[PDB]
Amino acid sequence: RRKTRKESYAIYVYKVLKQVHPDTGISSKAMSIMNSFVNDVFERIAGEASRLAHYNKRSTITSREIQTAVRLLLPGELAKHAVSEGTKAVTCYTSA
Amino acid sequence: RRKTRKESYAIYVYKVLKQVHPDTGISSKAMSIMNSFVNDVFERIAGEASRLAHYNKRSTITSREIQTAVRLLLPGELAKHAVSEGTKAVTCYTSAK
Amino acid sequence: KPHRYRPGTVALREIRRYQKSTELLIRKLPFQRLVREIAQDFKTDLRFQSSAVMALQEASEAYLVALFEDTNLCAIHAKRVTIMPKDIQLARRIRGER
Amino acid sequence: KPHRYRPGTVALREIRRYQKSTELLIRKLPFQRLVREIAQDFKTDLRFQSSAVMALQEASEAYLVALFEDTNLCAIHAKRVTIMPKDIQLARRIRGERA
Amino acid sequence: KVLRDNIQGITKPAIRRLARRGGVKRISGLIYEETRGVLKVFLENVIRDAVTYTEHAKRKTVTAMDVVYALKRQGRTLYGFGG
Amino acid sequence: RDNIQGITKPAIRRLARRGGVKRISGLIYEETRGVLKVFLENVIRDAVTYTEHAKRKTVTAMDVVYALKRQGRTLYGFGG
Amino acid sequence: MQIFVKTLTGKTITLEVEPSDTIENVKAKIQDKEGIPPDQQRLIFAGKQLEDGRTLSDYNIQKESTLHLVLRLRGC
Amino acid sequence: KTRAKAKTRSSRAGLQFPVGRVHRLLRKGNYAERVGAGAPVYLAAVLEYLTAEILELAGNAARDNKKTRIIPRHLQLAVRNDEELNKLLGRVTIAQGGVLPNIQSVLLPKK
Amino acid sequence: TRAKAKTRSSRAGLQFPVGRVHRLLRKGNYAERVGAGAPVYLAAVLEYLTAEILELAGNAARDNKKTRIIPRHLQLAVRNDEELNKLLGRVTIAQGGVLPNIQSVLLPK
DNA sequence: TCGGATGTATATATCTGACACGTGCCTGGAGACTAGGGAGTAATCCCCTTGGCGGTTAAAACGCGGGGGACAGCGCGTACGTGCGTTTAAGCGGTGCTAGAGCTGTCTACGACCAATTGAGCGGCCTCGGCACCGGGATTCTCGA
DNA sequence: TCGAGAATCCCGGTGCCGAGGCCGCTCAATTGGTCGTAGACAGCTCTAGCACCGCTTAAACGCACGTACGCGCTGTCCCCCGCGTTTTAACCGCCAAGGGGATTACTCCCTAGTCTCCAGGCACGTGTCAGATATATACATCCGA
Repeated sequence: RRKTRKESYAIYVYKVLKQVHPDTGISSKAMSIMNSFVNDVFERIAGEASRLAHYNKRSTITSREIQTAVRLLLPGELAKHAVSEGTKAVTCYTSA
Repeated sequence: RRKTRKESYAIYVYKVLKQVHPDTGISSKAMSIMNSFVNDVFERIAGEASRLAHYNKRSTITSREIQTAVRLLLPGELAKHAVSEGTKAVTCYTSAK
Repeated sequence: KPHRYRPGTVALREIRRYQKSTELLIRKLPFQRLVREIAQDFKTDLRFQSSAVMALQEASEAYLVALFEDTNLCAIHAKRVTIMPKDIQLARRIRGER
Repeated sequence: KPHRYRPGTVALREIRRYQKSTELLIRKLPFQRLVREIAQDFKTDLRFQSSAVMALQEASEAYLVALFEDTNLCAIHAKRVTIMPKDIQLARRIRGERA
Repeated sequence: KVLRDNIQGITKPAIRRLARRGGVKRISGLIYEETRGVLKVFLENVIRDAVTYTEHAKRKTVTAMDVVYALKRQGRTLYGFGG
Repeated sequence: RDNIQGITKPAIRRLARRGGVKRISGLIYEETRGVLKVFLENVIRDAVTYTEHAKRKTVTAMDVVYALKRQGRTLYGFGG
Repeated sequence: MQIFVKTLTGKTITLEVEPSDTIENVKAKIQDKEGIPPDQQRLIFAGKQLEDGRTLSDYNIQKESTLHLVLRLRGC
Repeated sequence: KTRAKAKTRSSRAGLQFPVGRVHRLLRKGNYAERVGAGAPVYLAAVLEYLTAEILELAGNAARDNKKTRIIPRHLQLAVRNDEELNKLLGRVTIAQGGVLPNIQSVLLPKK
Repeated sequence: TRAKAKTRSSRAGLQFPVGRVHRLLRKGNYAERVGAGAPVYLAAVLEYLTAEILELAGNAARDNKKTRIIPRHLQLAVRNDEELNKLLGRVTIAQGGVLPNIQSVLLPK
């Protein structure tokens, strides 16, 4: 008689919060707001990458599409920092 | 000389124009504008239908999704007339075989 | 003899107090009745979830506050302090609405 | 005596004449030079198709015309006849473009 | 039960409080009716979209997801209620 | 390279006259030039980003249309 | 009560109606008298189109008023 | 074993726009996993209706100006003078269109 | 025999689920095929944005001598930063409020 | 320029309901292997962009007289803010009930996939008529008296 | 009130280029057949949305009074507007050079699909302390004299 499983992003948001501020909690509605924010940004980036891949007569989305979509969407400083983080993560994953 | 084929809605637009106004021509720029208009409307309607189908966790796009997308996108009188025309066309296609 | 403030002080006090808080302003039951009456015209015998009413109220209040901000700017632009309906009309016309 | 028109008549004549027609209003070559100079800051040794420059010109002119219409409305609302920079600033602020 | 004349439930002090939060100081006597009209138009559009969203799914109860989707369709998305 | 001065005063006057303005003050020109510069900067940056992703050297007419469409300023009649 | 309709063929047809008549009823009348199916004919009165979901009374058609008939190809 | 003479899907529905092309575009456009057998007919009918309306208004505007061809100015005049069509294309600029001829009342000369 | 499993998130050194992002990309109807590097990039970007917003909101909360975060703190953090405000220019946050500003003309003489 | 009255921020006790954390487990993610087509790379063709030279003529820049519009100052009266006594209905706390949303089985009708083929649609050519241009006269306005 | 000049529009002759139509052909939409599963229908269970009843008290209402601001009127001064004359560079036509966009063929390797295994994240249950209330008090601020 148990309910169905509902996916969410709470665990990772909480882990990041404990990483940044080690002694600060968070209420429920703030968590809901953050979940909505993450989902909305994911949708925007994915849609832009899909359209960009469609324009160039291609049938797959790679890291280049994500990078260019991030450059198009975000403003300057955020774009630069996000690009640096993404390329560092990809290099680290490939190296191992 | 090898030239790639390009697709456009030119001949169908011309057919409709000659159907509605017996004696009237059209220039090239107007044809380009009409082509862009048709493509834009098609993209909007198809995207809305896809989103609506995704919301209800289904995997098929039918005439019902198209009808609801049309009702969501267009203003009142245009929506009413478009719904009537679409239903009539679907009924005519189904009855014939 | 009773102590009276000059016209204008209580207005600023209310401005500060209501810009410091976050609670809703319009009452609940009248808004629910209005929502049901408006929705009656599209499909009879409808039922609502409470969260839907709450979301509608939140969105409407935010929209009204933004509109009032723009109206205040319009009224200030023409060497005035009191807002008037023509300010609202000009703001809505410029924003891109009919 | 030389025949002169009262200040204002030629303005209305120009209004009618220029909103009757459908041509462009900025000379092509200076606009092309401006576009090239602006685009130089983003990537060196670029090339442009003529139709791209034409599209940019059309979009810019349409945007300017709409902005001027809104500015004229703002100017008229304040019981004036001459447009001023503050009217442009107010219109852009209400439109949500300027922060 | 049929309802009638409920637009007047938005009292004058409520509009005054909303204006005070908006930063206004002096209010003329004709603002209230115009505000009542504007709010009615806004609610009419939003509920119109939400009811269609509900009707496509063959349901009979309007859910918060329908309201969120209807708000998002008009470029005024909302955070804090899911989705 | 002060090519922004190529947008002469009579051109701005013609644009305003088509817009419906009857009297113009003496300080509108600088504001108009600034606004035009900002608008062109944004649009050209987006178009150049598209061209860079496409791995080309000449910006085409299509990516200008794409950049204009991204900002909710769709354009008709240029091969869209 | 009597309305003249000028057709595209140069012939004027007289229709007996009432001010409270509806457009579906007058379409039935033109079906009965000429047989041109209803979806094909549009009426113009005082430069304004006649729509099915209204009443002749709304469009203010009175005695000796004239209408213009137009035909558009709409196969099946 | 004699295959019958071909009949285009647009012919059965009494349309003009191509049903098959719309069906292929829907299938290959990454909109959904599978596409039903009724959607292209509805889409073609709606597109045909909208195109017919626009062309009717533009042709009327062109004939008003004693001309036998349609140019973008006529399309702009037709679109901007109908409230519903104007609302539909709210954020679209059409090349070589121009503006509607209006002048504010107060600016008119006195007396 | 077989070796013990190590999550892709652990390989990339992140706190977001790479596998879930890959599945969502595949099932989201965005393209025919999905590369093996896109989930890492997307997870890194999302984690960066979340960390930035959380840091600003936590600072705002600590200013008001409180231990927990409420939506007002998120609103204050977003609206007081330029780029974040531009990114969320058409978004309303429930229970947010406004910024305390008063035009200078209305102030008493 | 001082001084009385009012509203707000500061400090202390207290008790509740939401936040943080431990378990069980089951479904989704990871390890190992194949096969097949999407994309990168080298080579070729030729189209369209960049550059320069001469004229010629319309558009831009400069200067001047002056009339009309922007702006400051002042008087008036009316509408709006503040405070008080009275009346109304929202909000809380329970109690009953049933329509309807959500889940589980199953079973069929509908849509994907593949081979043969044929007629719809696109590219190249050409030809003549609808529109652009120049010259002329009738008309409709403005601004002095 | 009236009349002399400018600007605009209607009409006629004429020439040019692009819009409409005709052939030829290759690729994609048809026709015919098979097979797997997506969803439509029927039944069951439990929740939460609707209806009601009573009481308390905070908020909405109506009214009197005083004053500050919205608005019309007058005067001044100066700064855009219309017009003539001189300068200049935009535009049009022509001629050259070659870089880069657009196809075509070939090959290696990256991702989809399948199977097996196991642990990470979710629903459930429980404790305890962060903070929302209530009370009392000190200080900042406003309006008169």
